[PDB]
Amino acid sequence: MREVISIHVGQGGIQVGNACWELFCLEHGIQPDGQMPSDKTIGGGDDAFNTFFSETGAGKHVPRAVFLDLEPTVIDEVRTGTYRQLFHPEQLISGKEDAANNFARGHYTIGKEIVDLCLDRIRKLADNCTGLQGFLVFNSVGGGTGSGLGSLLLERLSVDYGKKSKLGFTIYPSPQVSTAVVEPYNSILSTHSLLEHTDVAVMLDNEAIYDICRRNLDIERPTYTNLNRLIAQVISSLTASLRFDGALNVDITEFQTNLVPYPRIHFMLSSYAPIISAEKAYHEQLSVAEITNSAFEPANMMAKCDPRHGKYMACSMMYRGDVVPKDVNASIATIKTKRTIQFVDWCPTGFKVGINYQPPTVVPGGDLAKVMRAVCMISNSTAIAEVFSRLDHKFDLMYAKRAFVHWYVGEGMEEGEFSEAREDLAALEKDYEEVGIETAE
Amino acid sequence: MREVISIHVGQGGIQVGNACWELFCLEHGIQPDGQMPSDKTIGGGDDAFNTFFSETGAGKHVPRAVFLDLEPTVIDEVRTGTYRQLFHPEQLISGKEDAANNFARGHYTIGKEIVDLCLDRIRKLADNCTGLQGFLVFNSVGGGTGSGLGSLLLERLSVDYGKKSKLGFTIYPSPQVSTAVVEPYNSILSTHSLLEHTDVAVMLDNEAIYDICRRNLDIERPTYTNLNRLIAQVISSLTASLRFDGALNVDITEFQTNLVPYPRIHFMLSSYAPIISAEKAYHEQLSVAEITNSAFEPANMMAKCDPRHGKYMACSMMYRGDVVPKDVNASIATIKTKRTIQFVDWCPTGFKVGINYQPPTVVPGGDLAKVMRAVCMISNSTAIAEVFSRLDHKFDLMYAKRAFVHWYVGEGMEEGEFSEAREDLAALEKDYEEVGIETAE
Amino acid sequence: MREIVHIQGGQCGNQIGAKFWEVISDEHGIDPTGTYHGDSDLQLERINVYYNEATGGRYVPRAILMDLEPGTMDSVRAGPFGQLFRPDNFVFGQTGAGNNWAKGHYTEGAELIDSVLDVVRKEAEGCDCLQGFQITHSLGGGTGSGMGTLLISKVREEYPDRIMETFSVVPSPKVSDTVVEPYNATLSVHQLVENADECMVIDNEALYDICFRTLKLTTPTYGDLNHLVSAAMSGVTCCLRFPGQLNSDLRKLAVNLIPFPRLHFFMIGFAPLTSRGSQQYRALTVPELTQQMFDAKNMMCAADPRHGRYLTASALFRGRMSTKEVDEQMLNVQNKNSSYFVEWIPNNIKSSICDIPPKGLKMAVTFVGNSTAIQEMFKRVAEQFTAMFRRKAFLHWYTGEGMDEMEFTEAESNMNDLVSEYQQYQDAT
Amino acid sequence: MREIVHIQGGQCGNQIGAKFWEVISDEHGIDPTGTYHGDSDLQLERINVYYNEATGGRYVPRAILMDLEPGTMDSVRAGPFGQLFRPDNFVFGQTGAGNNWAKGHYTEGAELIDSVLDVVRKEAEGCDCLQGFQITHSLGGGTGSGMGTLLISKVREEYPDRIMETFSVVPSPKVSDTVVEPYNATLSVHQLVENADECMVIDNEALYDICFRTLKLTTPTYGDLNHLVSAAMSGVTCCLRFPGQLNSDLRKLAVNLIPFPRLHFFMIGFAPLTSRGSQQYRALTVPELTQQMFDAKNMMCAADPRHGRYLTASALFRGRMSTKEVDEQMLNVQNKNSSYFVEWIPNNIKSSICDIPPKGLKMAVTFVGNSTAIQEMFKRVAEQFTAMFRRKAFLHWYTGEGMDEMEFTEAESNMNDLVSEYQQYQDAT
Ligand SMILES: [Mg+2]
Ligand SMILES: [Mg+2]
Repeated sequence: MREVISIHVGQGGIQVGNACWELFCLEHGIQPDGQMPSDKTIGGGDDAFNTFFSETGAGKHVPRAVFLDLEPTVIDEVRTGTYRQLFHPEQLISGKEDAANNFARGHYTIGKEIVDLCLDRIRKLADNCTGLQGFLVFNSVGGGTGSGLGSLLLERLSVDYGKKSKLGFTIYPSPQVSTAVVEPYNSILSTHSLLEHTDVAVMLDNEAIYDICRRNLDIERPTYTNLNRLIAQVISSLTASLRFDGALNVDITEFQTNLVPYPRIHFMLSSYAPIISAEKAYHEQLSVAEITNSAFEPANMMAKCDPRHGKYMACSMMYRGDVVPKDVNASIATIKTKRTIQFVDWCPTGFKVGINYQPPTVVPGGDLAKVMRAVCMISNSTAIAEVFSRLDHKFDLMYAKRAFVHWYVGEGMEEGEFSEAREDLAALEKDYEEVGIETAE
Repeated sequence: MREVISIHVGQGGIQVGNACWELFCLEHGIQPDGQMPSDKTIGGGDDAFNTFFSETGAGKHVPRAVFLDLEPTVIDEVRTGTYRQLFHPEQLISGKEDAANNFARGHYTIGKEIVDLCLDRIRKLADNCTGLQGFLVFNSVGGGTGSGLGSLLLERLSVDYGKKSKLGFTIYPSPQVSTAVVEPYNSILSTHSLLEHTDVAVMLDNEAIYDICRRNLDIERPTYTNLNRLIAQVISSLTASLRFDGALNVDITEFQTNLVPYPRIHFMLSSYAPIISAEKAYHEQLSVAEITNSAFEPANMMAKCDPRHGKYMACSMMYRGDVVPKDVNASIATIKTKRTIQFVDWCPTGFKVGINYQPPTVVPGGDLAKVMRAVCMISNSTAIAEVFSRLDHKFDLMYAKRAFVHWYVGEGMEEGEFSEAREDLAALEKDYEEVGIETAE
Repeated sequence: MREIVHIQGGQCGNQIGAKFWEVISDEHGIDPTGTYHGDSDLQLERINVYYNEATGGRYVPRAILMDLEPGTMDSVRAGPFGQLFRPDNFVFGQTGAGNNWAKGHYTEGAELIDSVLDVVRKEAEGCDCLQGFQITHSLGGGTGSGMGTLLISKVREEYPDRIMETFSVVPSPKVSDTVVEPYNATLSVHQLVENADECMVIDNEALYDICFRTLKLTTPTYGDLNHLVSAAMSGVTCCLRFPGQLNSDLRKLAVNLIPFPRLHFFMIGFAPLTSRGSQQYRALTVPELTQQMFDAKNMMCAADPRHGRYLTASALFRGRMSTKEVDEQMLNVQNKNSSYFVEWIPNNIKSSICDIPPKGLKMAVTFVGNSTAIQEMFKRVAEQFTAMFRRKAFLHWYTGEGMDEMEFTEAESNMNDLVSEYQQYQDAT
Repeated sequence: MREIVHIQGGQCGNQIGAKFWEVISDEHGIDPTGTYHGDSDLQLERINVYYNEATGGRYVPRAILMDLEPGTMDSVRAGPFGQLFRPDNFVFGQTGAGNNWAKGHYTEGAELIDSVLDVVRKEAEGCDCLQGFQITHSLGGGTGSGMGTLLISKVREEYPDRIMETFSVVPSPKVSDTVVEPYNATLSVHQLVENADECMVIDNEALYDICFRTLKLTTPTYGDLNHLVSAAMSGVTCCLRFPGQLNSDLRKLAVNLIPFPRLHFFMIGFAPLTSRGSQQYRALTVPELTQQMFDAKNMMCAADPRHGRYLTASALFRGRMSTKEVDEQMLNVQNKNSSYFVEWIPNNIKSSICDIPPKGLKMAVTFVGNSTAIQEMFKRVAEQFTAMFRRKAFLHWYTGEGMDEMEFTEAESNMNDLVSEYQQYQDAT
């Protein structure tokens, strides 16, 4: 009735996915094998797990998500891991020789190799599904298939269904921290082929995960376990409406042309809170106002792009748990109140409340403390264009020096893809350039 | 509704703070962890702890005060001490390398280092608070951040809120006893940057604490434990009105332009009594008149500046416990009666009664004996200018010899700050010089 | 499966791989006999991509023996783990190259290549998705290079998709173990600049310096040295051999290491390197090993990063840590000595981690960065070649092989061209 | 964390720090092996600001060894607690300075500074918020000063924010352990007046006087003496190491001690000092130890407060007492002998207390006051320098190092300038 499905790519990406399905399975508490601890009573009023966990004729409830990546080592760990009763073989599609972070390889070269298997799996699930709203696709501009092969993936999947929503979680090159140097190539080559195949998607950067887990989670020494846990929470709440009763169970498609008013600049930030320790869970109270005012801390901004340097457009503060329409509401007045913040005035307010009544659940072994209320500030501003500009300037020079270009030209891409894709970020620079212009008079 | 919050700085200063919150927590008897021994009944008519002890959703009631100082060793003892359940991590902000008693360092040099963290904490509390009247700020002209960094602190905090009251507790260089010799520099550099950022504040000197605890508490060998205990009592009573029923629950803002009639010379003395022993608690009766007449003993004067050499201006003898308006009242006639005392005649009487019905509570392990009635003689006279004059003459010569100046010039202060600040005490010397002049005819 | 093979010639290199497979055996804990005696399937999980099970569980290498005289074949044939081998691969010579490289390249070069490339090819069919293969010789003579030149040409043509990561010994500037070195070397390097996919420099004097100063050892041999290098060359495939929260293969490596294909001569750093007492001076941190990583003294090659500039730099980490540290030290270092970091390569440092370090240690570090400091290396060797080629010193041993001198000019202005090429890339912004 | 380091050269000083770290180990009760065997976390709380944990809990010093001949390196290397060290720091020489300071400063000075400043720098990265470091040598030769001069210059430039608290041995007026002392000394002191941040005087004859009269000891050696001094130099960081109701660091100290940067030569007093029977004569009070504090016989330097005037005076108290006493004796004393208190420095006495005394005693006292009585010290040594520099006696050993004499004039009218400088400050009101 209300389905979504997750797709996983790139090393960090399927790392995220593993964390996620660990999470949801924890949260509905269905045991890793595929059974719930106990029988399910027959009831109505709304869906349940049925969105994602797959009903069998018995205690076998597998996700509705798919793995695809050409670097097949790690995924085997899932193939080995505790959830080897959880998942399902045909759920698993991997490539042996990954891209080597040639975008053009797993996009072009090995792009040709596994696509059809992917699409068949997709047809099996969507055919298995009925009211699948949209598509959860995860990848990374690092684990190279996460850029290339995913690029073809949406490039064709969109042309397959279209009417489904594109739920885009991919990681963005951290501003000064990194993984490689061809990242310019991965990213921008992705981007010009990303945009028109993307509906909307958010940009998760890691350095924020570090700084904030270390200060706010009080973390001393983190890694992808903590990161994947954190994105696990954020996606855990970004879709609760289709999973749990909330006052305004807003929906993705609902989000689509309302958060991203124009068609073009359709990405965003997301600073979840309240992430604190057990020793800050106590020694604190964690007000709605604390999560709320705290929600707009630029230093809390969960992607390393200063909001205060940008002007907000929309903010879908979907809330978990014991939320009051009034209290949050006045907090939103407080958000109108913030002098430092500046909004795409031709969209004076574009707010859209989310009050889901389940407060958050915590993953044992985790660092986040337990609370009563969650916020997701999926918000869109002018600010985020800048780091892009760093990307196209860095890539600008490096590409000017023809660095690495032999690698890509060797695999079947043309140079005008490069300069033209730079025209692509040129245009989007005109977009964040223009939409931020205040309409005259 | 009626909030205040305490700020703590300088070695002796946060010593004071530790004593204080030990005290209040004792006095409302909420156990050190953060719980009261028993449940709190729902009632109305006035506030309670809620001023300072912070309500949780459970037995967690933390102060509304903040630690800031760049000498972080000792504060850790609080970080270790019994009240490590009491306080709260984000309540704690310290600097590693303190000022070395460079005013200009933790004011200028390290002044730049922790300010923003401080202000954020302040916003968290005041945002947490509603009817916060004023600001309890503690520091010291010795533990050098107590001068410098506090100087910036009010310098900006005032410009933040303004409308809050400035409750100033800092220590003043004892007249002949001391801690260092740059104290002139600390003090006066503080003072010209103190005044216009200060609302009103009192000057606690130690030598009185010694002499009086040793005679009146019958103390043989005291230290900051006794001192911090004593200031603990005095602040314990200076705010009871907002904590406890009294006949004339006078308020700080009420005190402000009434005790310190003009804007300028807005400091004062404070000789609390009745401080006696268990063997003088018995062998005595401790009349209202005894506390009252005793309240004006120049030898009881709790800051080493002779009242008899000055002319009083105001006296807010707020009283704890079983006080009679009449009895005290006639004692105030007795105070008009005192030939040796002389008042800013253009302010003939400026008195302002305080009769709070709770008599004092005692801290176990303390030296003060238990009584029924407390006095706080927050009074302002002409006398206190002199010791200032000692400060500017001492500092006058030492600065004339350019002593130590390399230390400060090395850290980013200019010489005209020095000579001009001497003009500052010049002006204030004109102020105590002039306001003490009797208006002609 | 991204499995790979090894081929070794070389007066030493034939010994080197002996130590190498020896080490890998330890990391797979399989008996010398060829059956596993370890404790985790993880050693067996990815075992194949170097090894090969046999009927009965004989576990075998994918190695290829090069030699022009059986002595080494007997030597390693006399080797512990020698029963872990396949007798098939003992492909050697009856003559020896005499290290006139033309001898080992035309004379005996053309003489015995065929049986090698055949059986090797049989190994090629034995490989499901061959990531590559590892060649080993020295770049100064012919005992390895003699034929290995022909190998790189032949297999390179025969497998234009496979990776050719080439380690061969570089003559140190000071000690000339032979004087025909400039000529063998230059003639080879002409080939290797064209045909080899990866190369990392193999000095001896660095290895001495490591053993004597930083190892604090007085008694140098080869075998310890090959321990020191097969440590690294053994580390390189770790992620490729074992999981890693941040994995990168040789394709991701080289493609993430080289701007232009002429730059696959890389320098190497591995650590920690202590003598026994050192641990009771110091302990292990990521920042610590980092503080070794950019050490010229671990810079095991004749090039100086202190004199040249990091065109590229990378870290190979095996262990269990917090990457939150790792990156942090990374960027920290990429600032700290920014000047030796080439400019327009933003984030010219790049990362990795293997969930397991090598055996015996808890954390692993490897550095194969690429400055351009090697220019003094080629400049030197080319210089000596220049001098005696003015003299034609020992041309008669040479032209007796029936080469031309114009080839010497070809590798000559060739190799100079490569040097100046590195000059412009170093001298640019 | 305001942690600090130690660097010692010096014919004695190399021994001195040996005793020093020895003492600190006792106050941290950690085994010689390098693990803690004590009874309070307080020893571990601030342990790092001198020590360094190691992997496995090897607890180590932040010390730096200076020497021009390994004998001392073997000596302390033969030292109890020697297993508490890091072998890394054993940086010595193969020659010895011969105490011609130019030898240890140019000749061997320039020879071995590099390896030191490198590894030291590695310690600099090992320090999070380095309050400073402790240097030690003697001011009459080159065994310490030879290079330590270069240290102060190099690190002083390299770390213009760090504290340089310098203790080096002063030649007593009577006994000339060498006759080249005026020259090494003067040449050094030129440097030290410019570059060193703190200095305290190190006579031997005072230490003899202490051991023989006030210690009532007949058998003097170094080691006891370094016990007597590392007692104080160990006390200095106590508050910095441990809580104190009245704390003051070296920055608070020097900034609260020096009017003008040329005055960081300070004299020292530590106590109590008894022989065994004395306790059965007397007991301990703050007023008592005070009554030692202003004792010329504890005035462990060649300067006499009885002849000079206290430009400054301070007290370092470790124990548990009532400051109400402490101050009271303070001011009392600042009156009692007001005349030797310089005038326009009001409250020229200044205070401190550490919640814990040193081990074994209940209360601690330390006095590093600064009169100007040292003028006779510099006047003497400059005088002898003057005489033989009239003669040029042993200039040939000297100019054989290839210095100029004009440098000797530079430190000469230099040092005289500093003396007269102290004259005017002493002669003023
Ligand atoms: Mg991949
Ligand atoms: Mg401080």
